[PDB]
Amino acid sequence: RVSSGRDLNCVPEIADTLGAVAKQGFDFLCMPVFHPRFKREFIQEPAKNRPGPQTRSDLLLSGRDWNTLIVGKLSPWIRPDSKVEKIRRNSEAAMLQELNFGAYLGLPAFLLPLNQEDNTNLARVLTNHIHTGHHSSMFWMRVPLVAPEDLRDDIIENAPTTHTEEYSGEEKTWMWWHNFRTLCDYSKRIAVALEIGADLPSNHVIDRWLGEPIKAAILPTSIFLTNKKGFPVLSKMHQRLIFRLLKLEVQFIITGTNHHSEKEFCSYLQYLEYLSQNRPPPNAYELFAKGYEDYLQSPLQPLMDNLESQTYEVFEKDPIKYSQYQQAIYKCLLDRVPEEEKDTNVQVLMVLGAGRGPLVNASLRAAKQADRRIKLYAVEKNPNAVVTLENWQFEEWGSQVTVVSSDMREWVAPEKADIIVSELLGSFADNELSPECLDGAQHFLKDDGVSIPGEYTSFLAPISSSKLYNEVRACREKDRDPEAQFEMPYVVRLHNFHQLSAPQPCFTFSHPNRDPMIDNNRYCTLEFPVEVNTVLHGFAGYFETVLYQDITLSIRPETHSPGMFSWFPILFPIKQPITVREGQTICVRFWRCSNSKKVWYEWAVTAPVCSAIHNPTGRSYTIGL
Amino acid sequence: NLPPNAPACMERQLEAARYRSDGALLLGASSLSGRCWAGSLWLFKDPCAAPNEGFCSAGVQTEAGVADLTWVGERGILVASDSGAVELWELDENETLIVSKFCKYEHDDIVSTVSVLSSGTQAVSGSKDICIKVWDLAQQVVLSSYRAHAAQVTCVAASPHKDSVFLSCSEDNRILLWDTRCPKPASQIGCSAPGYLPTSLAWHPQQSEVFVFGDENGTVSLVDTKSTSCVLSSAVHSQCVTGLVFSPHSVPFLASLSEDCSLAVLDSSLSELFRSQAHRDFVRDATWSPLNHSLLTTVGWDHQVVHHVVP
Ligand SMILES: Cc1ncnc2c1ccn2[C@@H]1O[C@@H]2[C@@H](Oc3ccc4cc(Br)c(N)nc4c3)CC[C@]2(O)[C@H]1O
Repeated sequence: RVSSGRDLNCVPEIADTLGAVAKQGFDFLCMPVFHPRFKREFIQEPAKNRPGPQTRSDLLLSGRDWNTLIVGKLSPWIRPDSKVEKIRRNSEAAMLQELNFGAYLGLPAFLLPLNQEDNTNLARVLTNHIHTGHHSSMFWMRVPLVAPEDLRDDIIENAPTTHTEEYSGEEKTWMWWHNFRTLCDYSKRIAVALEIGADLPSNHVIDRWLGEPIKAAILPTSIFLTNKKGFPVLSKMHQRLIFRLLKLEVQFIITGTNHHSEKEFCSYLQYLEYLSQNRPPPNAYELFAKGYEDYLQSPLQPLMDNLESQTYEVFEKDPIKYSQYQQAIYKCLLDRVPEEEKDTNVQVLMVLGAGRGPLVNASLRAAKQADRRIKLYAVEKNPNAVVTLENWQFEEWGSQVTVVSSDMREWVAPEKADIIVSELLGSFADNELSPECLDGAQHFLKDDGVSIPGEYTSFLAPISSSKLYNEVRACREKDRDPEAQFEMPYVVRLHNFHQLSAPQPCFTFSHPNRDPMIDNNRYCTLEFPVEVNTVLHGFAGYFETVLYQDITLSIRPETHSPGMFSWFPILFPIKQPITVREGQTICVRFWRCSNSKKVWYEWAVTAPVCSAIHNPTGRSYTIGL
Repeated sequence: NLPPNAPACMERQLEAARYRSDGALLLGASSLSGRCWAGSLWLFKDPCAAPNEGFCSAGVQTEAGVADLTWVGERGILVASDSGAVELWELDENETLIVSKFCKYEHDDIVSTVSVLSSGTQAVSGSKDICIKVWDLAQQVVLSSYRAHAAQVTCVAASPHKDSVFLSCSEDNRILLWDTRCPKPASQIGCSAPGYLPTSLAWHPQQSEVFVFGDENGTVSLVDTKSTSCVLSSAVHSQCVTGLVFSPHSVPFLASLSEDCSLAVLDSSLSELFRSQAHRDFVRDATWSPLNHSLLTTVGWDHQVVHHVVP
């Protein structure tokens, strides 16, 4: 299922050309809206008074066709950054005319090239068009992986091609894009149409496009190799990039004439459909996460707020998570009570934050496996979840389980526990306040008692994602700090991003907390080596937890628990993007702060440059105690 | 009376005007606006009856527009098309029809410039796809393909008497001297200063190591390939120099085409002798009469075929 388009710069009859590309199987068509050679004058007479029409009529297609099948293209003679003033003034007038016409037609996308370093005036004129009205139309900046100057044949005897490695120079077209979208102030309407050449650049040059809003990939017919039967095909390296772009769900565009003339134009299409059908299928996690890609969510605050029914339902449909919890209990029971005591000793187990009872059931299953005697207390503060627990206790569990409707920090337990079990962990481990909860409860755990989980560690990693930076920027709410959306974390399935350095551990908590003076506050400095040129947009947060001994759960990509889809990564953004060069170190500082009523995080980048301290005093984000 | 196969009307945008050795005018026209964006080829054995369709010797329509044209001998017509094809059309045995010889889609974008090489067996083309292709007219194939430029190819001009030599100029600011005999065929030439983009080229018809070029600012420059640093230059036009054509004279005159809607006629020192504001739109070609050397014909986007009497 590849959505594809045909790029044409020659359309004699619009209807016949449209029907032609349709028969060939193309979903849309990129075409000129004014004749590409029809240079127009706006200042100088007599050419200014040229009789009309200036182009073909809108009546030639239905409104629907214009909205869905046509991608406009700027005329190649429009040069807003030309050194000739007369050309600069005229191209500004022509650029506006063409863009206004495409907006008049209701075109879904419109293409403009970035075929040189300086596009300041092209940016001034486009930005101006965006701020003239309020529309949904996209602008696809046609930009190549390799600039033409860097891919030209070595055939100029007195002007030869440089055979030296220029790490930064090979990434010149990315800088063209970067500068153009910076000038246009990261408009959500401006995206990349990435043109792939016959020869691929170094992987660093390709990786430089990670986290960028790529909406289209342009494949010229020329890059296609010929197979033994005469069919157009691609090199193993070109396939790698195609597969990468398929994940980003870009629209593929075929540009150029048919060079495999024995076959039809649908042969270029058939190859892409074949490549699309022959990729690894969506695995349990990738199938689950589908739809949530780069979708920002507020992290849950299950202590302050009572969770909804369908939320516990989602938590529950994660077999791996509770399989591991079962195994951690099963292991702890054998270690605590020997086979000789298998009928004398009854273990007091306390599920702290029982929800709808998945850990109460997992404890029962662990006992009917370890063949040991257990007493259960199912503590839950959410009275709505307690209704589920008490209807469970009556109809199944019986007197074996004591349902407690209380806050675990307030509860006066009749006896002590051998094991306190809980699932109070967030995507950043301690973000749902697992430390504070378990500290208020550890008074009713036996002097030799076990906590499942016994330990948890959060991890941070610097990331680049212009898509997620803009996604956050758009989270501006009235009646609050206009910059507040940057001073809060988000639970998101990070998809279009680039991990700038390996995750490093951030905050660690251990239960029981045997410390004489318990302090859950933290200050931590991380130094991240970056071996690429990039733009820092924020930090991806993850976690790892020891439930019991070797039985663990992890969302850190290097050690991610297989098939476990409960927690998505967390994101700590920064207000202003930070330029990072190859070889530099990203230094971040994170604090975990609290008072008697609330807990929060503060953060700051101190290298290569400083950021402001994010979330001072919990002004934008706090977690209620 | 309109000939058989010839279209009822001619497309407004007149692109090319080429006098044959016998005095018969060849026309190239494109439909650049309106519903259909195609082109056509015309022959006027009576040049004073053009652009009137019903008073032509031959006429045909092309699939797409006509960006450039050139006479391949006395019966052949080589066309640079928007389709990406370089087309060869041949005159009828009676010279009453214009029949398709070949239509090869080799370029990935609009073909904008064509020049047939001194022999007449080969030709060179320049496209917006940044390529330059050397063609075998007889074999109907591309012999060589050169990606020397970094932006679209604006002009390609074959040497008057060398089948290996030809000039090219692009929006990448390079003027390239080509010699297919050299292992690296192109060589970057021109004045010391980079200046403004080159738009048009014209070899000298007598001095085989001299040519002229027009820039995007209206400047016409006199260049020696040898001294490879220009001496003479005249700001002939207020806008882009579209074309440069040399008169058939032993001491040739230089016709200057422009987007400023004017025509100028210059001498050996690039001085103005004539000027015509006759056109109301862009001047797209110039062709000196073979029969009357002091007669010069121009076409424009205003659908005019003006015949100038050059003093
Ligand atoms: C002081 C106190 N006393 C008694 N109960 C308490 C408290 C503090 C919290 N709770 C209870 O703990 C339960 C918590 O269970 C879960 C279950 C699954 C999760 C999955 C993910 Br993904 C995730 N991010 N977090 C999860 C949290 C949240 C929902 C819950 O039922 C609260 O009411």
